Amino acid sequence: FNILLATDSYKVTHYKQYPPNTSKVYSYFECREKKYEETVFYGLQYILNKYLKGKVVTKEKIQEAKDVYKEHFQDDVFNEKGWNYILEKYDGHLPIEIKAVPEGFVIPRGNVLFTVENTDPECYWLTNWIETILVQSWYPITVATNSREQKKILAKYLLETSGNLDGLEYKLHDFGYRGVSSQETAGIGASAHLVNFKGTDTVAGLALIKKYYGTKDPVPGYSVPAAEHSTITAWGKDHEKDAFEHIVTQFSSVPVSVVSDSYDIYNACEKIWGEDLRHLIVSRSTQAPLIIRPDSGNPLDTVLKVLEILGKKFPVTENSKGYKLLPPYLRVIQGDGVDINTLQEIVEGMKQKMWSIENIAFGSGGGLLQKLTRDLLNCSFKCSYVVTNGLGINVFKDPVADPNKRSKKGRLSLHRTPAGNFVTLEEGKGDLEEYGQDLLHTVFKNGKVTKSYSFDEIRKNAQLN
Amino acid sequence: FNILLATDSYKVTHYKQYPPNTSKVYSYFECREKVKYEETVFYGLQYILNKYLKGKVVTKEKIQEAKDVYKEHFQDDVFNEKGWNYILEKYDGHLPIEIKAVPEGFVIPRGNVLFTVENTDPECYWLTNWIETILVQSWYPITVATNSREQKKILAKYLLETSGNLDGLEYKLHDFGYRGVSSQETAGIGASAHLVNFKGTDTVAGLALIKKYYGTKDPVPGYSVPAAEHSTITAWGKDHEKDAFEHIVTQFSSVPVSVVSDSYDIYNACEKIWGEDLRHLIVSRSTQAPLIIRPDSGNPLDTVLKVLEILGKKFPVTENSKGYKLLPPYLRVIQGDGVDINTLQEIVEGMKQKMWSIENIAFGSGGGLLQKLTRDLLNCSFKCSYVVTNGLGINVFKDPVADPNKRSKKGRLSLHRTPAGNFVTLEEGKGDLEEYGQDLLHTVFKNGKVTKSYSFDEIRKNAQLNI
Ligand SMILES: C[C@@H]1CC(=O)N(C2CCOCC2)N=C1c1ccc(NC(=O)N2Cc3ccncc3C2)cc1
Ligand SMILES: C[C@@H]1CC(=O)N(C2CCOCC2)N=C1c1ccc(NC(=O)N2Cc3ccncc3C2)cc1
Repeated sequence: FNILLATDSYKVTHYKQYPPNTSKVYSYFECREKKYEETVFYGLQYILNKYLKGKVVTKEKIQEAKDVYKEHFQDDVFNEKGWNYILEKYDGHLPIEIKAVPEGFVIPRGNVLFTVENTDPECYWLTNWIETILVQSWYPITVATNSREQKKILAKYLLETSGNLDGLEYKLHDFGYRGVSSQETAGIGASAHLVNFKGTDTVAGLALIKKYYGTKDPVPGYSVPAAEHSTITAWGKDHEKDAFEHIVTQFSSVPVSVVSDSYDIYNACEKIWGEDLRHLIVSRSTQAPLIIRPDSGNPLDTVLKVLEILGKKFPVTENSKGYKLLPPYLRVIQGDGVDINTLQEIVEGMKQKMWSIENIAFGSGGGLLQKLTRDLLNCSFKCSYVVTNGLGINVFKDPVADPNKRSKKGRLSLHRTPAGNFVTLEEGKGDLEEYGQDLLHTVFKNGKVTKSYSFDEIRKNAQLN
Repeated sequence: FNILLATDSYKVTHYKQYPPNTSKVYSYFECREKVKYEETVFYGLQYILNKYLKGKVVTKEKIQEAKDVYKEHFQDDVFNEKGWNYILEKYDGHLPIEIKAVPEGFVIPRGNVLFTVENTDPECYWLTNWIETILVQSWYPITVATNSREQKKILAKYLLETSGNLDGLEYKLHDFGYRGVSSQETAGIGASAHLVNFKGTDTVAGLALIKKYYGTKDPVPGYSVPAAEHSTITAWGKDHEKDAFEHIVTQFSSVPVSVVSDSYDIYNACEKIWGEDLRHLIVSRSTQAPLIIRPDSGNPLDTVLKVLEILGKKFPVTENSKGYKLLPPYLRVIQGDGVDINTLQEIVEGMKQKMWSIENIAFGSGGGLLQKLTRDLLNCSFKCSYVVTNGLGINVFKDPVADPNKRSKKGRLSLHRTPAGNFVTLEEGKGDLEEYGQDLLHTVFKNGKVTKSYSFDEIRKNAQLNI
């Protein structure tokens, strides 16, 4: 990895475009305000450690970048001297100071989340060089936020239909490993989901958390044995029952998920699970349920019909809230077509049919880790303050046709209001001590990580009310 | 990187689930059949084969790590240590797998086999689908390359209709997506996939990926020019926008320069700053070094049309041989906000209805080009179609009652040209009848070795448009 090659091309040319005698460029990140009213701040620590800290500039990395940019631009516009300055003066450590809200913090839209500034006047150009790498923090923020919004929906309907939150942290399982754009993305996104839940198939998330954050537990997320279409269909179309019997017998004393829609989900539920193999299901322990997995058709209609079938083949109870509950050896997971909208539709449709949310879990792949963009929370990095000829000026954009893109002015700070909410003060007004101390902390300075959070602290910060 | 930790957790348990006495699992990848996206660019497998699958990928230390992690993750011992140990001792940790694939850059209709995977040692029946997770990530380069090519087709059609040729087509869609993707690795992969179709990119990560895994005869596969951002304009102060514009076009007076012009008022900047105060610095520029005015907010169509209306009243407009208006060659526009395949179509159609040549415009696309895409868009999918159990081959498949679109193919597969020059996927080993020409799938990986490679230049040639 070469930080000289990890920016937008046009930023290679920005050192020639700032006003003459600019000593300071100060920039900030927010989730701009215009429904996702509050964001989980997560993922900066990964970027600081993997890409920004320590000796990130070498002679060899400068020469590589020079040679690439000469061909890319068909011109010699690369700031070799500026990068050489960093190498010679700071042994290739970035003269940058980053301040940030603590990881796992849940902050309303339109607040400063981190600030960046150069600590050496020669390095005014470096603040926005690193915009591109720091702005990728959009992805872990957005995955963590959207996963937390789904947790709130599951909390609401579980509480209403059961009277408690038992099992909440296992109700949304990450299926997204194959559905993301890269190995690196898999680890980052899986880690962000694990801020809110404990259930994952995206193995890449475990090593990221252990290396960059840390937990008291041996692992931050868990799984159970489960079938796929290849392990049922390999038995032959006339042997689906044989495949089911073998799998639940092999995994007789742990939970096991069995995809049941290879040929006919309703037949598999009513006749195979509900008659032919029923004797192998009703004998299982509460710690080792069969989890029936549909994987096709309209997600709500399919869940409701699977539950109607099982309720007629298995002994159903009525819990203390008046909702129907399968026996504890039998559960359903809907792992197809699940995103925040269909999850809401399913739990609402289950509640209207008097089915406890105790009965159901969700798996989500592309919905959870891939079908998300930087536009969803308007994640954005902007210059708000410069010093030119020794005078500080408040800088901002304010496009005539889009007031939502107006950016904040001057030196920023994050404060508690007298009612306990968050406010971002602009124009250096934090320095009036009318709202108490800045809630941002220095997390990076001059090539060193100066403040960090365990994954356990982050989960506690990200908790639901 | 540890291939034993690079699968879906549940695949760790599949070796206990297949039928006993299974010697072979054969699986295939397609972009299942139902902007229709009728044809896909096959691109990106060679990256995965070289970075993750080839050579000694199993060691004692990787087996023990995986065992230790899975013990805690499952709260249970279920990991196939014996099976992984077998690969280490028998093959020096090289995967006993054969992958056959259509050549990279090939443009194939939906619902065709694009690659197959099978074990070459009967002990390793479980390994075929272990690597499903890593191989199915090929959805991303296929989908970026396909969606970028579908945008090239729209640009080609409107450029040809409004100008009578395709000059500059390979620079009309610029990759702005480095900050808008989910990781560094994704930036390189996605940027490389766009460069199959175009030559302009700011996503620098794409260049090193292509040089290391594919290679070009050119020194670099993609190019850029100087451009402003809001920080380099707004740093001058709100009353000095004109001073920022003047300094930037003067610094970059002999190359193309893109200047974001919407910091405060895009329409004032076009009419009064570029169109009056700094007009003398624009009309003096060479055809090889235009000013490129960049709006970046508002309704993308409305803003492009109004910018062109303003510039056409301040600068000498010609009418080309097709009857479309054309700015002078020292002045162009780039719309780089809110661009995806739908808004690109809307803008060029709106420009054509207002009699503006597509020669006047270029597009930048970030999240639309590299991020706002899922594995669902082309139904990219890997499925088992053939097993051997007690020495007898059986054709296998799924066919869910409530969704016929998820039916999978049966048996040993091959891809052929039809007598009319289309493509057909033969099932149930019927390729062996040789009623069609040669199978188009070639062995690209066997027993830990990459057996066939494509240059980036071959890939671009295979992915060309018809015209
Ligand atoms: C959601 C239920 C409920 C539940 O409480 N658990 C916990 C998980 C922690 O250990 C004790 C049981 N696991 C569950 C569960 C876990 C994994 C699976 N896996 C699953 O169906 N698949 C893995 C996977 C990955 C990618 N595509 C499809 C699938 C199918 C299914 C149910
Ligand atoms: C599309 C026009 C037309 C065109 O023919 N070119 C080619 C490119 C190859 O070299 C000669 C000129 N470049 C163009 C161009 C290149 C880069 C830019 N860059 C740009 O506006 N920005 C880079 C970038 C990245 C991330 N977010 C925003 C921006 C803004 C704009 C126009």
